[PDB]
Amino acid sequence: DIEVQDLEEFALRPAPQGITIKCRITRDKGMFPTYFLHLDREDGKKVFLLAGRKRNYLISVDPTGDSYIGKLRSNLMGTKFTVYDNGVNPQKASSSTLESGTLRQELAAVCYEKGPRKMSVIVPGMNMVHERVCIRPRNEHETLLARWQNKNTESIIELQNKTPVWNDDTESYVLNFHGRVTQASVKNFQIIHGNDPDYIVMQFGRVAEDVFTMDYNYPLCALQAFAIALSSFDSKL
Ligand SMILES: O=C(CO)COP(=O)(O)OC1[C@H](O)[C@H](O)[C@@H](OP(=O)(O)O)[C@H](OP(=O)(O)O)[C@H]1O
Repeated sequence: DIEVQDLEEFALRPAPQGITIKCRITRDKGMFPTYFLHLDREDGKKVFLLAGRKRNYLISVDPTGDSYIGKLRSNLMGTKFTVYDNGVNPQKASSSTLESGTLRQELAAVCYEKGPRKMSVIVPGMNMVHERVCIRPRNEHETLLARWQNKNTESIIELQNKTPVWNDDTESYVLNFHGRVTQASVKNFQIIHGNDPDYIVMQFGRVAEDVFTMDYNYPLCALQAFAIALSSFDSKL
């Protein structure tokens, strides 16, 4: 019965050891769609966790604008995404902030590149106590996408979508969601680490017109996973 008291603290809290946090994203109720993330208690009740809405998507723990704990930035193309916390943008930072207290953190970055298409998820590395090693870029070469491209693999973690395999009976590339043949698309995917395709860090799939299921494990927290999933709504595909 994973505890959820402080919504902001929960949002930023990495998934525990051998525990999978299972959630459900529900879409809505010009003006942009509002996605709601709820914890799927295994006893039957839902616990609100986060609300995300395009305006860049602002992710907040307050459903009832511009107050947020997370922010999702996309490129013009919809192929490069970066998730920030609610800290100070280094470009607008004052001398006092820059070298005395601190700037905005980068919680995640996503890149949607014959075979099945690739999806790259870059997150902050974890320390020896298994807690995110805060990445607060003071410039362009310190971001998650820049480190990823420059191969500064030290404090980061390179994840990717699990490769779906062609199924002869379905005549479609498929993924296996808990044993069930699932049609691979930008709406149904799993995030793993190349070196270990058996460990599902994140599993996202649609279960209705406006309903999807999202499960996540270590090192991810609800804010990263939720933001990764929103990037799939906003992507080129
Ligand atoms: O520094 C402040 C933190 O206290 C706010 O950051 P700052 O980036 O300087 O000021 C903002 C810029 O116009 C930025 O381009 C926006 O999105 P982008 O970050 O995706 O490029 C950001 O949107 P918002 O983060 O509120 O959704 C704005 O607030």
